[PDB]
Amino acid sequence: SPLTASMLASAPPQEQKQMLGERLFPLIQAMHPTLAGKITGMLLEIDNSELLHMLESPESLRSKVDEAVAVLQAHQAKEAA
Amino acid sequence: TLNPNAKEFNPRSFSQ
Repeated sequence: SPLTASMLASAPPQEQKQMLGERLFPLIQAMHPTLAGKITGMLLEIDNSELLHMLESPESLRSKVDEAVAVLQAHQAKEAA
Repeated sequence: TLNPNAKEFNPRSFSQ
């Protein structure tokens, strides 16, 4: 049972984010098991239509996750110092 | 753009 745009339309905005995160999380965790919760949280700031696109396009998701990891790691370097 | 201070996401399960 895949997530569809009509499924999401049945839900309040905050629930839609959670629904999107549920589908994204296993994919993100596969790529980066340690950072997965934080990375998913970061991506959930993106508009829901764009998140749907990311769910449909592995290349798009991977580029965004790469961006998120690089940002998180750069931030961590600043805080670690 | 992406904010590294974003709320962490909590899944229904990790076996996801």
